[PDB]
Amino acid sequence: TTDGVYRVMTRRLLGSTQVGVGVMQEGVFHTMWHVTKGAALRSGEGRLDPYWGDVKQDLVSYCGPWKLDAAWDGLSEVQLLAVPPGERAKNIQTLPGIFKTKDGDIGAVALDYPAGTSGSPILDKCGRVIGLYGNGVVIKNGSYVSAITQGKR
Amino acid sequence: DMYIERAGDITWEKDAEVTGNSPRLDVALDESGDFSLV
Ligand SMILES: N=C(N)N[C@@H]1CCCCNC(=O)[C@H](CCCCN)NC(=O)[C@@H](CCCCN)NC(=O)CNC(=O)CNC(=O)CNC1=O
Repeated sequence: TTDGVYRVMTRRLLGSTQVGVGVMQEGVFHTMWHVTKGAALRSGEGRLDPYWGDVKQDLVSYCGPWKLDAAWDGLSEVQLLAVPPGERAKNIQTLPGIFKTKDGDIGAVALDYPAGTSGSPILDKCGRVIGLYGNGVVIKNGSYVSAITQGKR
Repeated sequence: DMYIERAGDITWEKDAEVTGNSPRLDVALDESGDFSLV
């Protein structure tokens, strides 16, 4: 339960399958709802049970409340620590775009990665997680643009 | 049943690749948590 970024694995497919990404901070595990659908996770000989979730936000916490409070300044560059299945975590610097909605605007990263990359954190220059990656749209060019999904602590 | 495996630390890497654009899109978020291009 040490802090850091973790892979969400499952043997329910043909074998070892990475279904998404997750961030452990302050003893709470943060991933996206669509990755686990609230399913309980194994951390060795111990299990982690869901504590909070919201299908609309596509987020879910484990072992406690959501702890990530950092927000993108809407100005500076940020880094997506992508964790693709079977690939070493790589920091990808980028400048977030804007998802213009009726309830306001949110940052978006125009990076395309395998489906199993859902949940990889997005960092600010200070090292604070400002959101999760994996919930977005597909633009004209067939591109993928994921929103910078962040919850409320 | 699923299990987690540690993938690294949450740190900013000075020698990181810089790529990806910064689109500005009007999007709708339905009750099911899916984004839609509007
Ligand atoms: N195709 C690309 N250029 N990039 C995606 C990157 C995906 C990264 C990880 N994120 C996800 O898995 C999420 C999980 C669901 C969260 C939403 N609740 N999925 C998506 O966001 C939906 C959004 C469509 C809904 C729009 N209203 N995108 C799609 O399915 C498009 N993929 C296909 O069609 C065939 N699949 C692939 O190729 C594998 N995946 C991709 O390639």
